[PDB]
Amino acid sequence: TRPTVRPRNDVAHKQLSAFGEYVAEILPKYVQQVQVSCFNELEVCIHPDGVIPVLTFLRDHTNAQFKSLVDLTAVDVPTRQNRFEIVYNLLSLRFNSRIRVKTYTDELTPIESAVSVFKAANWYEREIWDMFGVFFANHPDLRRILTDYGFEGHPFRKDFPLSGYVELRYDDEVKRVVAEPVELAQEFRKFDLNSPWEAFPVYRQPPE
Amino acid sequence: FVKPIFSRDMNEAKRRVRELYRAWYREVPNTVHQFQLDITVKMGRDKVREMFMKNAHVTDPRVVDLLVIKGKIELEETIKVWKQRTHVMRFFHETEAPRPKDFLSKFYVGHDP
Amino acid sequence: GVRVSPTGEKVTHTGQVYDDKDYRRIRFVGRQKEVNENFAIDLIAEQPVSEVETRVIACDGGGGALGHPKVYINLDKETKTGTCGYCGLQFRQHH
Amino acid sequence: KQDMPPPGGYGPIDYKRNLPRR
Amino acid sequence: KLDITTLTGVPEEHIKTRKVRIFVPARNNMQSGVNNTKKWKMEFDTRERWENPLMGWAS
Amino acid sequence: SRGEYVVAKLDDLVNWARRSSLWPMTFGLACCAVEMMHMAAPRYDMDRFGVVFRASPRQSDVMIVAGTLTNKMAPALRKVYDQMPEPRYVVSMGSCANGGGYYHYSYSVVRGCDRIVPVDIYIPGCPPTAEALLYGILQLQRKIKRERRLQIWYRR
Amino acid sequence: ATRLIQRLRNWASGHDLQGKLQLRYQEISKRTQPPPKLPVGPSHKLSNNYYCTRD
Amino acid sequence: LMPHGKGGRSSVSGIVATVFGATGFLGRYVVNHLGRMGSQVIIPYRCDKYDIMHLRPMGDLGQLLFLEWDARDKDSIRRVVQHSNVVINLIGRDWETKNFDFEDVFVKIPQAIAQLSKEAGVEKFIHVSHLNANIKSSSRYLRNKAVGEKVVRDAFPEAIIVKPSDIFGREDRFLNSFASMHRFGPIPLGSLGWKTVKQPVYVVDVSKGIVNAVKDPDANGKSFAFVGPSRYLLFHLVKYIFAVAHRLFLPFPLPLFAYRWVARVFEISPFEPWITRDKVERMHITDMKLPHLPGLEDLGIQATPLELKAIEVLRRHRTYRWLSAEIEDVKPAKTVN
Amino acid sequence: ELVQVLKRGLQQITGHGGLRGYLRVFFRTNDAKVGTLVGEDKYGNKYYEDNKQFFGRHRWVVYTTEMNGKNTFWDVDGSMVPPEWHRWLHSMTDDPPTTKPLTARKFIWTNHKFNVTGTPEQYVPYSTTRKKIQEWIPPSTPY
Amino acid sequence: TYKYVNMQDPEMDMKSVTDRAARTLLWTELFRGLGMTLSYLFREPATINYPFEKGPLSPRFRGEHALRRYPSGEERCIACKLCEAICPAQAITIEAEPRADGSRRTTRYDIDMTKCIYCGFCQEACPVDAIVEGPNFEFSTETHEELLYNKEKLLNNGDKWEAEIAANIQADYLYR
Amino acid sequence: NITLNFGPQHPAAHGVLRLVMELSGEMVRKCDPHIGLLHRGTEKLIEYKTYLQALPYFDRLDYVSMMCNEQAYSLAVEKLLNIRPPPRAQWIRVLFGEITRLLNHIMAVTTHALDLGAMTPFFWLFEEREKMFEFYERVSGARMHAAYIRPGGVHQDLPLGLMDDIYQFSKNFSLRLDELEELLTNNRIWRNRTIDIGVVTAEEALNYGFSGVMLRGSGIQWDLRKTQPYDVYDQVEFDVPVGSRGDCYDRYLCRVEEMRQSLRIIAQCLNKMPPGEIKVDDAKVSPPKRAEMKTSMESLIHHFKLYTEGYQVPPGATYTAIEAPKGEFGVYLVSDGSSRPYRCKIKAPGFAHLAGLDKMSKGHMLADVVAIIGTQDIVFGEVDR
Ligand SMILES: NC(=O)C1=CN([C@@H]2O[C@H](COP(=O)(O)OP(=O)(O)OC[C@H]3O[C@@H](n4cnc5c(N)ncnc54)[C@H](OP(=O)(O)O)[C@@H]3O)[C@@H](O)[C@H]2O)C=CC1
Ligand code: SF4
Ligand code: SF4
Ligand code: SF4
Repeated sequence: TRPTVRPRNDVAHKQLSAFGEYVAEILPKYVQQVQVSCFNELEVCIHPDGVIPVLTFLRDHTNAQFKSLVDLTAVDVPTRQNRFEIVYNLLSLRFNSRIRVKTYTDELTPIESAVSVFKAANWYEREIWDMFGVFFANHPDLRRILTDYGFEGHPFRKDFPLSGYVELRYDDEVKRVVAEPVELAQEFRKFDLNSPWEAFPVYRQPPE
Repeated sequence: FVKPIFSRDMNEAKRRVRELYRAWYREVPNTVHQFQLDITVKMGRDKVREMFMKNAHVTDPRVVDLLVIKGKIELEETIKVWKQRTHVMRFFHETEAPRPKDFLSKFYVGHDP
Repeated sequence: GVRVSPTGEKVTHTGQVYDDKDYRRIRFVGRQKEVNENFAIDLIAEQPVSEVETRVIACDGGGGALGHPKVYINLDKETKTGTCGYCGLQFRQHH
Repeated sequence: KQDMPPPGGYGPIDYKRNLPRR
Repeated sequence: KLDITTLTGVPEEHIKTRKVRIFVPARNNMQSGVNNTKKWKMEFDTRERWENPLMGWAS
Repeated sequence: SRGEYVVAKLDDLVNWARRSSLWPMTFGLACCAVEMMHMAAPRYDMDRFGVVFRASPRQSDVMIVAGTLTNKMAPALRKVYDQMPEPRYVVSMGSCANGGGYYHYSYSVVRGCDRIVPVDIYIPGCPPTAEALLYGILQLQRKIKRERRLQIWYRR
Repeated sequence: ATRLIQRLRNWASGHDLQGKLQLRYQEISKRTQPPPKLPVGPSHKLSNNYYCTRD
Repeated sequence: LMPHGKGGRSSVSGIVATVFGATGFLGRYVVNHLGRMGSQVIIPYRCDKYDIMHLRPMGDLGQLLFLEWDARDKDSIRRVVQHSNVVINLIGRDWETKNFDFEDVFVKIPQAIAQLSKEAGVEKFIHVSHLNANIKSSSRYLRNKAVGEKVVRDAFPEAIIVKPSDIFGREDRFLNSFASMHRFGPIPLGSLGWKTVKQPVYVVDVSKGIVNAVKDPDANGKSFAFVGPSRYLLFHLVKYIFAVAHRLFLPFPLPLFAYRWVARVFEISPFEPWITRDKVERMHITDMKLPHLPGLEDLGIQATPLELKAIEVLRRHRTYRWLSAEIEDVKPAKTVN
Repeated sequence: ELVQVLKRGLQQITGHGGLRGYLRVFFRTNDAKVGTLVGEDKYGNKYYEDNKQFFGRHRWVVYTTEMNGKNTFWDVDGSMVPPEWHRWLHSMTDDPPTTKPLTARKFIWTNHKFNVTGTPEQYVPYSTTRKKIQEWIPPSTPY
Repeated sequence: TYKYVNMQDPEMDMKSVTDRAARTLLWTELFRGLGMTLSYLFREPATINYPFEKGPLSPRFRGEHALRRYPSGEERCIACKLCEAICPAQAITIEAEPRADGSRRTTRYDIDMTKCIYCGFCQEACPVDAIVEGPNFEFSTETHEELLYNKEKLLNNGDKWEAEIAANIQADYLYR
Repeated sequence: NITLNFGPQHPAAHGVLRLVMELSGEMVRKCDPHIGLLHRGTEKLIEYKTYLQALPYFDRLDYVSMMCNEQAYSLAVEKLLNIRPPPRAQWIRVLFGEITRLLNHIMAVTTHALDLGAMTPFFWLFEEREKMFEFYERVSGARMHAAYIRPGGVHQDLPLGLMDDIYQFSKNFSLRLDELEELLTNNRIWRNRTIDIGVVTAEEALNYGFSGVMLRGSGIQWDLRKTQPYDVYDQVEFDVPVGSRGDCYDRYLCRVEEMRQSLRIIAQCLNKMPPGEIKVDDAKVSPPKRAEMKTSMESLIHHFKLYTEGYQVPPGATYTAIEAPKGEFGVYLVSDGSSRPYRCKIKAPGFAHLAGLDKMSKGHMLADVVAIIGTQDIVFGEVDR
């Protein structure tokens, strides 16, 4: 229960918890869950219409100066209609604390841009615009990062093939590089390594 | 129901597209000369008319305005003399073989759907 | 002494040589098709069959942790040799 | 014969720089 | 009908040519585990894959 | 001392002239590159061979590609290949540039570098040991040495 | 490696170089070494090893 | 074998071409078109490995093959054509190589290729002459084609006889030479160009047409004669060539024999001439207007006008003052019809 | 001092190649060391040994000529070395194979053909594992 | 735990001052620093004399693949097809089929060095220790095709190097 | 003004950037850093792979330091599996984490010198980086992209030969840094090129999330070791550089100090490695020795499983920062509990720096800009991905 096991830090869990109810007090209007795992990792909801007003508050001291948007990590789950799950990782430097505060959005919901508030999201912007289509409040430019020029796709939508539909090559008489239909050789020979028989009864969503 | 991107109802959106067409329609020769396209310029304007036709089934103003957002964003890369001649030619797919919509030929080709 | 194809090129140890009709054979022209001289097949039965008066045995492929996992070959039937599932080499119980 | 390589001794090293005026 | 047919980057050809398959995946006959019958999944219909003239690969 | 023979020895002069002093251009796109530096680090040192890291796509002749070749980057590489004067050569390097490498399946990489420029020798490796690279270049020199444009012209 | 050249070299050096050999000579280490045997591992005891605790 | 996959570089087709003349101008194009379809293509070559290196992109791994061979030997030709199902032929040389007399280029070699193709059981041996092939005292090379046309017509009787006229492309000898005259300065022409007329044929069309010709069972002994969209008179044609080259244009008459002498002065070089006594008459010859022979659209491929193709071919010659200039503004050359 | 070094030079002049041989071995291997000790030179590729030289340079080889009944010096390269000695130059093993000759099993190659990308010998990848569907046999009988 | 860099304040003392101005003029230290580069001229150069000399390599070193045999001369491969399940780039392709003798045997083992990342997983993963990441490293080719190895070429590679490979394994095997 | 694309082609561009400038006479106005010329898109490529398969990807992002990347993965995977490694593995991870740090800082130093045209240190020190690649080769069989650090810990035990030569290796190295001490550190030209260039106020740094020496140069003291001694750093002695001016000269001297600092640490890690497994006891995560798998059944069974479907993380999506020498490093896992990740974003420390460069660009002449890329230790591989 020790040589392999990583010890559970109850203390920080206690402090983060208590601060968690503290914040739960402070912004009832958007804050929801106050998740607190044994990893010492706190988490909190925000409604997307509540993106900016919460985040600004975060930067300003209460007992945690949530300075430096370290990340706007993003996840797409097709099942939920609110398929997008934008996440604000954060770190109050003065208090050496860390927190994860996320949201959700639909394909045509103009979620608020923290560009005015953090500016670090001038690109967390355009990536998460481009890879997805998560339209953003008001940004100086929504021009694509990463993906090419005429490129139409939105990879990381967890949709359409990992190769994509596009596969460019130089061509002769046109004297120029041209995009072409894929035609993969050998093909990504995907292995379904999923295991029937649950190893974790403690979890397990009920059949209901 | 859900809150709109920009335009609400088609006319707030329809206003934006025309702004887009001219934004291309004037820009085209500039592109014809910056990249020295061998295409006759009317072909360019025709393609300009065509890409505005592929989006004919659009009916939600959020879809229209999001399409002109992305289309103006493409215009950004165009006007700033970004891209390359090849990228301009990607719209043409001229290297690719023509597709026979006729079913009989589709029979003759391969297994297909 | 690999069996020779009608085209004259040697067949693979997994026999599969191309048809005389086959255009693909053109690839080998100006070049050399390569096939291994040492078929493992002949070398399987080339070896003398080991025999032990006992009963159940344990082959390891020679070399502790330098070969196949330890394996217990049965010799219930003297009518046949006990070929390894790994080494491929036979065993028997002489008496 | 159990073994592996734990340290055999290891003498002093100087991370400190010297820049003589000479 | 909130179509995102254009909002997606997919070629029109792949949206015209085929229907997809919504279903709930079957349990292994060869195995006891019921565990994958749970959770729905959708998969596109398979197409022809000619062999690679070289090396005999899938193409 | 006859007619054809002089053309042969004369050809030897030019192919020797070129193989004896390649000027590969710096262009590494990934961690293949930090082997390439070690090809030119003193322990190995490519320079004895007369070869040198020139800049620019013109004074340089052979184009040693290195590292991953994404969608976006590729046309630039094409153009650069066009940029260099004859007799340009290219040396593929790294499993990625060999044909998309580790990443061969992605919308990202452009698979085989040979899809863009007519690569002349491939160097397997992820990344190749710098010495393997050096050996690949020795192969490029032997490859030039066996080339004989002048002799063909005489009998053309 | 001549000594006068060593003197003049260390002279310009401001440092002994012979005191910290730069080029790696004879000492190195032997390539061919006697077998490792390796640590036995803490939980290879047979008396108890129920997964309920080590997990 | 038979086709599989969507028609592209990785999809297969049963084609097994042996394109002689791949080293030259047209050959890289026809190889590009066979290769684009994913058909495998043999490429026999004699010039050197380096010369065709640029073709390597055109194929996909196994799709291309390279084979050295002597024209002088027959057996090599036998080896290269063995697995061929189709055998396209493009060997030629306008200026006539010294060591290999022009006669062989359109006589002995095409014939050996034809017989061996017959022994090979080639599904479709194919040969490419020209619209100006009917025997003429002018242009021995043009005269020689007629003999090759017949010998090929006999040794392999069901051979197609392609007759393309003045194909123009980026590397075309015919279009470029006219563009190259600015370096010359003055612009001689045999009694100007008013007496003669031409109907030049675009090359990508000729190539794709060769492909679709391979694809058509119906063609066999058919003597195809490719023709351009438009039948421009030669003088107004040069007018257009510099009209797009934007170079200074100073035409003048010159006697055909007198021009022939200067061409003879230029034939002295082992180095390849820009001008030759073949080229003289091969220019001065008019293009025959033939209706009865099969149409270009029989292959389903539309004719592409030179005006839609010229500026890309000639931008390299136009001066920087003009090198970046709009296309529409040159105004098209006058048509005889 | 310096006279000692000049003596080193004369000593490596006369310590190998005598006169006309030294110029040749020097224009072949640009190194000019005394041929200290000797290797097993199976194909004439002598594997000279020494230690005073700094690490990495203490083992070396002179390849001689026509390996595998083909080619020549002025075309020397890698892959010319045999696999045992190939282990020896890389100093994976302090001990030259001389002292510890390897297993010499029946199926391993003996001449060692080295790399051959050009020339008629040339690897060809190809389809393996025969056929698939076996297309139906046409009747030979009329009617 | 932190340390300031620099920050230190120079002396105003006149000796030290005139010394610094003497650096400002007569450059002094440049030459001192300059002198240092001279020290390199007198050191022995570090180049290995490739290819007549070659760089040191550990026995572990990863390189060209090779299938290898039993001491008996049977191939070690049993087509367990887990090495196919591990190759992170999935270069490997295997069709296991029965032997006429009945043993499991690959009919078309193959791997392309174009997609191999030489992580050398498969050297570890194989239960029968079939495939081995051999010593050889120098094998650049004129063409792409020569990279896409059949089982055949790999077997040949196991033929040329088996003495060597088995030797290195003889050196290494305890660690695994 | 004059619009101008720059790299990749410039040696200064490191084959990656295309930061177009709309230059005036030579003073910059517009100066946008385009990226996605290297974007390998590994985020989806991580998703379809067993967690043991993900491991190479991190050698593939930080080209130079390598072991630290993999350690950045082993920490983040062992968290969800709650697994605590045998100590020897951690002493190793620190040992080669620091030797990777030496390689990384030697890289940044000598290349930054190359853009300043110094030439020589390059050749004076790669002679050393081969000396270290000889070591990763001695422990991994690969000169670089060694996979030797693993989620269970480590592939394999250290060969007996190292423990001496490595000491020998660092017996002399301090002098080799002395040779630089006699160059740029004191040299006149060098100060002018870098003094008072790209100075950054503490707040912009805290806004953009600058980290590492890039904070420590401008005086912010934020650190990922002493604040969170996630491994043996808690036992290790060392001391952290902090800059004053925010001068590149400052950041420089810091990196030189960290190099000294690893000279301090690696001494102690050589001084303190326990005997013990370098792997977890569990065969349900850490695979059996070849000697045991080939007799005992269960060892071979789980062997067969980890090499085919692998260990299964309990379901969860998480994020972990890493003390990369270049800054905070991003490990954003999203795991459904299947060995396949559901998603995995990777924040590169250099991403924020490049986001911040244009703020430092405008109002500076082009040489200032060339100075700036070398200011920030940016290997572009990690940044677009
Ligand atoms: N506009 C036009 O050019 C027209 C052309 N044609 C005819 O069609 C054919 C195709 O024209 P095009 O491809 O432009 O001409 P090219 O000269 O470009 O093609 C001929 C190629 O065949 C090679 N070749 C032929 N015979 C030999 C030989 N005996 N030894 C060595 N090499 C040989 C040539 O040299 P190598 O391969 O050795 O480099 C060259 O590469 C020509 O034969 C021409 O008469 C007809 C109408 C119009
Ligand atoms: S080749 Fe393999 S190693 Fe070299 S860069 Fe591309 S991926 Fe990284
Ligand atoms: S190594 Fe031999 S046995 Fe192990 S998987 Fe690859 S092929 Fe099957
Ligand atoms: S070498 Fe590395 S990558 Fe290639 S197969 Fe063996 S393990 Fe997979």
